Amino acid sequence: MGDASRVRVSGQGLHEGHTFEPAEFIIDTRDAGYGGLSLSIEGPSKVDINTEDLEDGTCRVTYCPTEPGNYIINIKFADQHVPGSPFSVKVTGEGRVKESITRRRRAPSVANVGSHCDLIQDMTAQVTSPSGKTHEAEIYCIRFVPAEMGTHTVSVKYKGQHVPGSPFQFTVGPLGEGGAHKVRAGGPGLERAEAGVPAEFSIWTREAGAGGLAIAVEGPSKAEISFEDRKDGSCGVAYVVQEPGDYEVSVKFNEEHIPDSPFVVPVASP
Ligand SMILES: [Br-]
Repeated sequence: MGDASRVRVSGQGLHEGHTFEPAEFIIDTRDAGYGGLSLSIEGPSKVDINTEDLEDGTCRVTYCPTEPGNYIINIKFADQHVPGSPFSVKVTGEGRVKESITRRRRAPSVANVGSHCDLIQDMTAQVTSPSGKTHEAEIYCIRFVPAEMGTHTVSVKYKGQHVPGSPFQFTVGPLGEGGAHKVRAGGPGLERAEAGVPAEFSIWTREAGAGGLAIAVEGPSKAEISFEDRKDGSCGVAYVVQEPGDYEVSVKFNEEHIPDSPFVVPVASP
């Protein structure tokens, strides 16, 4: 003597929410006759819920999600799911844990001193200063003395072809920004992971001088992470995450997202 299909549910909170912001929907039971309402909201965490019997025999439901991601709202009437139920809700916001490692090189001065080496002998090496002046460099180990501050470009060629790692950049002085677009990344840790199993990827910033590279994993639990600078100038990153869920791995170079960052990374259980 009730009819679940006559139950109507509407409102933004049926499809969309935001972290620490109330999401709301109306349950209209007026045409459903006799029967009880049961309601649950399942997702990354349990969600506080409020209801208000409105004047017009309607019931306003208000919920507050504390963690982003994919939720579902179960609405049953007389132990039967109503039309549209369960409703998929996507909740945007900051993951609850953000785990980052951020690698920086600073070199705040220029000084006409070639007492160092910051950078099979038929090799041509050229350097282009920030002001665009290109000049040939002596030669492993390139001897060029920057006179200018800013991002330099450095190309090393054998037979007139670039070697491994060339062309690259060499920034001296105060960092500010820029260069994120030319940064590269790849590895399975950038599209999926398994809880408790290391997930790797590599980064090539092509920056031989000053720069800042921030790798972050944001999502429902803690991460263990490791980072290695490699001989070739690349970066290895590995992370182990504690719980299954939807995570975000972001690579920022001098404060800007590299081209596919942040990468959505579903993490499965063991
Ligand atoms: Br990799």
